[PDB]
Amino acid sequence: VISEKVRKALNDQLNREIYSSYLYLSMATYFDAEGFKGFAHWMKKQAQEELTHAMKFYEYIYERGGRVELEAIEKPPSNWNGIKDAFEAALKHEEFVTQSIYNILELAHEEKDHATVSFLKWFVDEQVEEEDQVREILDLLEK
Amino acid sequence: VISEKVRKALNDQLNREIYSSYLYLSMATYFDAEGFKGFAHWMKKQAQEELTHAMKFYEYIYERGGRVELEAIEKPPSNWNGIKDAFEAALKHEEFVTQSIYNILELAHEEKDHATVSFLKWFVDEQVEEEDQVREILDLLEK
Ligand SMILES: [Fe+3]
Ligand SMILES: [Fe+3]
Repeated sequence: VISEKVRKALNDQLNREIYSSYLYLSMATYFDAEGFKGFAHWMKKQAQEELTHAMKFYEYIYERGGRVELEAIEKPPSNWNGIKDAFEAALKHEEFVTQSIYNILELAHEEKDHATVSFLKWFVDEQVEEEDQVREILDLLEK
Repeated sequence: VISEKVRKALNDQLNREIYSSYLYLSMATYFDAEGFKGFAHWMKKQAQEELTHAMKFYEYIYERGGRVELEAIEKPPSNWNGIKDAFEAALKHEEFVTQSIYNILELAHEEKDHATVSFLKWFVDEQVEEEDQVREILDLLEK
C-alpha cells in the first residue's frame, strides 16, 4: 500500500502528464495553423504518448490501493516564434517533467517504496529518450 | 471556408468534447475507487470516444481553413451518490452536449454552411445512440 504522500505525488504527476499531453496538442494546433503537417503529426503522437503515460499512472495508483482525483488543466500557450522555438519549449517542458519524476523518485526512496521506484524508472528513461529525439530534431534544423 | 462565427462555435465545441472526455474519466476514477471495474471500464471507453470526437472536430476545423485554440479544462466532479447517480449525470451531460451541437447546426443552417451541417449530423446521431445506451443501463439497474 502506498503512503498518502507518495499517492499525492503520483496524483499530482498524473495531472502533470495530462497537461503535458495538452501542451503538445497545443503545439500541434500551432504547427497545423502554419501548415507544418509533419511537425504537427509529431506533436500529436507525443500528445498521445503522454496520455498513455498518464493512464499508466492511473492504473498504478489503483493497483497500490489509492485513488485518482482529476484537477483543472491550465490553458496552454497556443503560439510560438517559429519551429525551433516550439521545440525548445518542448525540450524545456520535458526537462521539467523529468525533474518532477525525479522528485517522486527521491520521495519513494525515502519511504523505501521500492515498487514505486521501479515503476517510475521506466518513465525517466522514456523522458530522456524523448529529450534526445527533440535534441536531434533541433540539431537537424540548425541554422 | 468557414465563417468566423461557425469556427468559434466549432472551437468551443471541441473544448466541450475534451471536457466531456475528462468528465467520463473522472466518473471512472469514482467507479474504480469503489471497485466497480466494469462500470469504470465503460467510462474509460466513453472518455476515449469523446477524445476521438474532439480530434474529428480538430481535423475538420483545419480542413475548412480555421485553426484550433485550446482552452482551460475545468475540474470535473470526482464523486457521485452511487452507480445510478453517476449514470444519470452522464445522461444529463450527454443531453447538454446534444443541445450544444444542435445550436451549432442551427447556426450552420443560418449561414447556409451545408458541409458543417453534414459534418455535425454524424455527432448528433452518435450522441442519441449513446444516450440510448445509458438509458438501457439505467433501465437494467432499476430498483
Ligand atoms: Fe511522460
Ligand atoms: Fe460526443
